[PDB]
Amino acid sequence: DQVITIGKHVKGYHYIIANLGFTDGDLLKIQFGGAEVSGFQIVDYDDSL
Amino acid sequence: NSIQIGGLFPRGADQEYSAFRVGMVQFSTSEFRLTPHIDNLEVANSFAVTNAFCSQFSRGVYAIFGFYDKKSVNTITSFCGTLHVSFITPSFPTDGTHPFVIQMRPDLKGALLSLIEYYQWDKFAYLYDSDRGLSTLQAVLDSAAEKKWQVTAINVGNINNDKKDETYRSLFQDLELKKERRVILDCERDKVNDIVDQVITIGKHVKGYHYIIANLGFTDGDLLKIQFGGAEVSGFQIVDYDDSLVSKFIERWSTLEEKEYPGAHTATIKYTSALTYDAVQVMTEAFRNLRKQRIEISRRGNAGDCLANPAVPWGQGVEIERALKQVQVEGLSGNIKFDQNGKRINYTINIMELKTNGPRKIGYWSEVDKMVLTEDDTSGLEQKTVVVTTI
Amino acid sequence: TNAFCSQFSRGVYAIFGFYDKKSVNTITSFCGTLHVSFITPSFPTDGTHPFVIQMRPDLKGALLSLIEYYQWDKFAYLYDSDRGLSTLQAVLDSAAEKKWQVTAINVGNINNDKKDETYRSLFQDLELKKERRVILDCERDKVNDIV
Repeated sequence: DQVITIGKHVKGYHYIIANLGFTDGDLLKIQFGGAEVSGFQIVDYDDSL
Repeated sequence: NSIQIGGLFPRGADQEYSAFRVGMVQFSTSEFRLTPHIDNLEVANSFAVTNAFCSQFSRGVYAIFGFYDKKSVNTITSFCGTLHVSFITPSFPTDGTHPFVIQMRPDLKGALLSLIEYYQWDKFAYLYDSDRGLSTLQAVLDSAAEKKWQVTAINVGNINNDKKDETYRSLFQDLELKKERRVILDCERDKVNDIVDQVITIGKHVKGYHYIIANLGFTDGDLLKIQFGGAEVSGFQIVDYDDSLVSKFIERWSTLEEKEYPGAHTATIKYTSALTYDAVQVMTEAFRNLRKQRIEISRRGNAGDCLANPAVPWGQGVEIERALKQVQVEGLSGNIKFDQNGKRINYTINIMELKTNGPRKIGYWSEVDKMVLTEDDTSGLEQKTVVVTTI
Repeated sequence: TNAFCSQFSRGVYAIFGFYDKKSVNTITSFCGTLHVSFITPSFPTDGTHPFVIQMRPDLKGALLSLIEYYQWDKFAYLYDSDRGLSTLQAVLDSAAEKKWQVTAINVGNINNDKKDETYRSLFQDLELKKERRVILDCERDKVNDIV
């Protein structure tokens, strides 16, 4: 929220949310703008189990 | 005797109806009582405005306060031009010379034409909502020719509330192509918070962009969100809180409970509501001038019907409109003075600017002078060009 | 408003008639409520309105397609106010997508005694750019004044 409110989610910045729950927080807010985030996921929803 | 008036209020103008009844209880005098008959409707329905204005014209009123839209300004300025009933309103100033309509919301046309000169803009977008005339857009395309401007206007008020996020993200990507680093947002509050949410969510509030929220209520929406980042917004303010008449009001306004005055327990008033307090000051001064110079008037025995065949004039309305135009009160907006048409003359509109500390007034605009800089020759009296001791 | 109620009081089945840019909200709100299905040759309304039947078809689709036909990117647009600004909103939104250089000018607020003075001030501002493609969106009496 703070790198949005100061406007550091434009192109050029790059992030890594080094959690195992990349899609557990609100990444819809930073989803546009140009800041290429990355992450790590253990619960892959493309599975039968 | 008490004085019967009419109130045309929307179903959703909460703070304005509070600031109507605040001016009712404060400006009241034992000589005469400005007792209203309040009707609620939407101003997007000419069927409703007609059925209300005829019901008020039937129920013996001597003036009517109310709001209007694009959808009802022509219902009003034909009715009050016809039945000679004067009308006092805070809505957008009509494009014409209409009789029996008193505009409390001044103008920003030459003021917005003044500000663009002050930044020396030449190439800039212009997002507009329909919502109130289009008379700003016509004025800034008239002047865009002879001042060498490249306006890219976009109608933005057609957007429904479910395809909101998709279109604005589609919208600024177009202006991103043309390297549009300047916008104007000729909107109202409920839209200009949505557009500053979307230029945040796509990250166009960095350094380089420049904005103008061309409302008279610059500090009525949430500018805390865009307050950082580098996008130097600007605006226009009529309710300058650095004043004695305002700060005394903000005392008793902030103390009102939001049960008998809903949306009043706050420290900032909307400029729609602030003029609603200002307009009751205007009637009560003019209706005092009615009984002062011995112009004592009766309504009728029946007041007829609005759709009479023919619907007749009444000469005592000629006195009331002329009384409402001679008003020299001082209100929340400042100097309330009208010309012979009901529009504001000799008024002051404060050019703001948003800085990291907050809203920071760096000028004012008046009808007579110009866009006038108030003080601060240089930001902290700096820059002093230099003295070069050369040969 | 007054003549609408007299015909509803006389019991009409439907109403033919004209409206302007001013009385358009007066008609379309009445017939949308009282179901007095309104037939008109006046200009089509901005949006959807029930019980209004609009015999003047449109102009926007052909006025855009004619512009792309002549390969246009730089031109003027002289408009009157009286039919609304529905057409002006169309070619100004499309100027964003297609990189046109519209130079729209309001001209319909000019009265008879200030015609020749301001019309010279009108076409002077064209010579600041030397624009030679003009769209004269007016009506018959006004387009004769321009031609």
